[PDB]
Amino acid sequence: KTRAKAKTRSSRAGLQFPVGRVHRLLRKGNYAERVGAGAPVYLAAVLEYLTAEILELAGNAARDNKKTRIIPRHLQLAVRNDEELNKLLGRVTIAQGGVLPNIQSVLLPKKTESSKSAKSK
Amino acid sequence: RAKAKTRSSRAGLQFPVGRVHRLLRKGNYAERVGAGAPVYLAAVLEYLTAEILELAGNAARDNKKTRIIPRHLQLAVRNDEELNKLLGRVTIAQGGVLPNIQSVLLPKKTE
Amino acid sequence: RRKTRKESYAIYVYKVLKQVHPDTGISSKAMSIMNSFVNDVFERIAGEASRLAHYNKRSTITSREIQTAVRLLLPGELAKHAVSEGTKAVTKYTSAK
Amino acid sequence: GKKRRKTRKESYAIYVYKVLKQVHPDTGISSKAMSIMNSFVNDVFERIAGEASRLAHYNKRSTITSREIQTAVRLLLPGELAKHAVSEGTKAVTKYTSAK
Amino acid sequence: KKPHRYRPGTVALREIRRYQKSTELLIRKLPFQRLVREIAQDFKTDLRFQSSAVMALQEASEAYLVALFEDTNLAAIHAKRVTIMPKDIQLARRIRGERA
Amino acid sequence: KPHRYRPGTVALREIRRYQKSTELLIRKLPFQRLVREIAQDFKTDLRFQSSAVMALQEASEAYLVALFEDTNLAAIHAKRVTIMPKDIQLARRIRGERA
Amino acid sequence: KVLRDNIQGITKPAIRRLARRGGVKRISGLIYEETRGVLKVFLENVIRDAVTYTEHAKRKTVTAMDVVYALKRQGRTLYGFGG
Amino acid sequence: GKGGAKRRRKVLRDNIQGITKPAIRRLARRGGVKRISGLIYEETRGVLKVFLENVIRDAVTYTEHAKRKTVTAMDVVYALKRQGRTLYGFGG
DNA sequence: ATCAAAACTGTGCCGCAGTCGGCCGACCTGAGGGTCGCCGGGGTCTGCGGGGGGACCCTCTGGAAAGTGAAGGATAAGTGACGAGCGGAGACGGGATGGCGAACAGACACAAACACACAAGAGGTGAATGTTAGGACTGTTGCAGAT
DNA sequence: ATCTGCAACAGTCCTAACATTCACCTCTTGTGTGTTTGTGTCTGTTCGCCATCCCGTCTCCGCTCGTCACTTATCCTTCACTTTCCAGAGGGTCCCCCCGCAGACCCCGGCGACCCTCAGGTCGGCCGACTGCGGCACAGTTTTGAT
Ligand SMILES: [Cl-]
Ligand SMILES: [Cl-]
Ligand SMILES: [Cl-]
Ligand SMILES: [Cl-]
Ligand SMILES: [Mg+2]
Repeated sequence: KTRAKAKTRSSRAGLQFPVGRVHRLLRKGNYAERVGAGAPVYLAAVLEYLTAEILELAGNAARDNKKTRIIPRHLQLAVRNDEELNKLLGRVTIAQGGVLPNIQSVLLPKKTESSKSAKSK
Repeated sequence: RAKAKTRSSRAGLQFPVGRVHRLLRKGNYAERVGAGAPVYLAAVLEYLTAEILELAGNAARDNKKTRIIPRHLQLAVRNDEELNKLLGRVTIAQGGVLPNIQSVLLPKKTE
Repeated sequence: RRKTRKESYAIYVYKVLKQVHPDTGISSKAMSIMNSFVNDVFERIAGEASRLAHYNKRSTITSREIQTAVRLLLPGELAKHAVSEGTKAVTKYTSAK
Repeated sequence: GKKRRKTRKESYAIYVYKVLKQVHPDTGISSKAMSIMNSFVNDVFERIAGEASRLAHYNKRSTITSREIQTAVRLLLPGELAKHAVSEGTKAVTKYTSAK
Repeated sequence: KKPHRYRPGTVALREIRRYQKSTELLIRKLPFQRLVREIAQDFKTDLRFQSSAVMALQEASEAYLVALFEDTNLAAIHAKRVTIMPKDIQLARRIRGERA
Repeated sequence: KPHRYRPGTVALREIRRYQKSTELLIRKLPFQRLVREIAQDFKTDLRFQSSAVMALQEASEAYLVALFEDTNLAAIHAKRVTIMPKDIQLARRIRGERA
Repeated sequence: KVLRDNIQGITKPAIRRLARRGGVKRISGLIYEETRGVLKVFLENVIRDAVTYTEHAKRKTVTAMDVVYALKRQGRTLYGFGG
Repeated sequence: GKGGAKRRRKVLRDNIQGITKPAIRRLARRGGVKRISGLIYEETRGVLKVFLENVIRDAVTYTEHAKRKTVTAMDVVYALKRQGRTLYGFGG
């Protein structure tokens, strides 16, 4: 009996991401001679978390705009709408994500009335 | 043990080929590090070092000086298109800027 | 024969997708994007961690190095929470079995 | 002072100096200038080693060889700089794998 | 009747709204693919691509131009104008460091 | 004997003067109190080696000088020679510092 | 007609469009040409690098990765092909 | 009296005001600025504060990680380098 | 202040796929187990240099005055894009070969890793020995602003 | 158009500071020499998919036109910002006191590397395949544009 096997480090962690693949990648990416035990658990955790944050906002993407499948465009609306992710990915370009609806309030007319506003923003 | 021949002499470089090999090892860029690798890189660094030095030396000389200072490195580098791009995101402590005044700010030669 | 199989993060992303939106499905291109994102973040953190290690002349990338990296690489609360998740996961792992 | 053995710190100083002498025999360099030259060498070294390292990964190779240093140099240095540099590198590899 | 021509700018203003809500490339693919092949000719003669690469390249370049146009816009407006001229595709490139 | 240069003759005189020199332009002690204040308000038991404050000042002054360059451009682009907040803001924006 | 296009294939309309996704209302006449140049230099830098990756790899075909890596070190990182 | 009083930690406030009008004016000159708007000084004060804060934050982070209580030029150097404002002249 | 001609909008129904949940298959890989160099956490001694502060010199800041010339508002004149109607060109969808070339794949020279004595290249010290920028101190020259 | 007066440039002694040349002393560390895993080279096979003439449908690019609104050149009025004068606040330099603590050592437990099987977690096909969702058409609000 070569003893009862099982238990993935991802589980002993309660993590949805591959702790062991990650420890593998760290060891093989010439990042450092030796990689610690905690290291991959920590990295996988951070990775799962950020994935979650995007997806989360990426889901509410097809809801405030209808649809049930997450396409690039949602991811983009998600990221560029959240200050923090936007910075983290301020030098990244999501394919087929388009831009955000913005239109300099000096190009669009209205020279009549409506609701003359200039004491808010 | 036939005397001892520095990998640098074997290559005709001034920069330390051996040390470059070592730095490449310990900097973990990869498992193995080829034999030419340190030789080639040590050559490049030497070339780039001489270009900087040649121009800085000329600069020091134009300002009647004999000792290159940071200001001379700045002048050398910023007056050369290519080196300037290479060091586009670099600050040379104590080098100043290149004297340069936008034309529109010059005394209107008409009054 | 058969392709050497490309490892991806697609299974784990999809999984997570659920814990936050079972009522939502993910596109094909949109999933590579997420795959890209994770690799990026991964290398940025590993990279900084690599450097942290070398600056203090250490040969090991520990959980400490990953934490410090996160503090340097992630914006405010994004870093706050990531650090939260990090330590949490590491202890639940250290103790729990 | 007292016996403590001031830790040893190395730099490219002496080499930078040799090269300076070669191009401008009668010219010296201040310590801050030299400190700057040392930084430039290090910077470039990491800049190249790093692009090299990456190259080998993209190509599942586990060795950093002259072919990575050269591609690196080519992706990194601007215009004529690369040519001269690729030229000077190759030149030494040869003089090296040949002579002794 | 008359061509019912709207007020100069209202169509544009609307074009903006449509294109800002869109997500598909605006350069017509085939002509773009030609440009790419043309450029590459000057680096390595006779070499094949990979449909996606061209898409990647086109994807990247369009994201770049739109972004630049955003900047150029801000620049025109800064000058108190509303028409983007070249003098401001340049001030944007200059300040970004793409022209130093 | 009352003498007076016309507005902008000393300014240009100075531009010429400061672009020729390399000395730091913010005074040393004041700059250091600011660095010590900003840090302290992050972490409390810190001490700075002198060279670290010097690096910080070199990087800071180089950063502002370059920013004033771009600012000056912005002003000139607007057909002006007087720099203004709206100019620093366009610079920072296009640079990707603000938005 | 002997390449009476190519670097000139990118048309005044496409440009106006990119510029509208950009938020541009009124567009001057010499823009289309300025733009055409800019796009050119951009591609010259990206492709120069891509191909450099291709040649190092000893191939004759440019891949998505070669392009992706290029854009990466150009600081214009792209997601959606490089995985 | 004579020997050792004690000396108290100095309390720092309003130091951004040490970045005087004239110093800011001198920086603007090295940048080739002929005429400076009156509202330019508090702006500059603001931009520098933000700039210092980002660098300092990162450096302090490198200082803590190493279990030190003293900030070194290298910490400043690595913080500058990771912000894409590499600096030459203080090691590194 | 109230009417007309266009141009987005979700519904609505429906073929073209596009993601799915397996169904297993084929593996490749992460884990359970156990041996093993050597890295990193501890405890210590401890010089160096940071924070505070006095003392003195003198430079640089801050504030008020006067004057101009730069900014910006108001207006006029010349035309540069925009909106459009509209005719075809070549861009685009739909297919079918023809083969270069990229992705494996098995096999094995050598190339680079280690292991180790062993010298001397390189670094840290004090030190004459100079050479050299940096601070007054004065003249020459260029030039801006006053008659 | 000459004239005066202030600013920037050069020279010249002058002494402190920074360098360079010794030459000596440790000593990390690169090189010389010999074995020893295994990675990159090279040869050989499969088919993925890139290059490409081919061929209807027409969307979309070009162009000439009409003319409006945006840009720019002027002319004016207002006042914001540059120059200057000058007292004296406080930075700079030197020198000191008091310690905090960076960093060189040394000693040695763990920790993470490196092995070796093995079960299964992960990937690539196919397979319906459930629904997913753009692809045309309708009538309904939502506007710009004029009376
Ligand atoms: Cl760890
Ligand atoms: Cl090699
Ligand atoms: Cl223009
Ligand atoms: Cl303003
Ligand atoms: Mg405080």
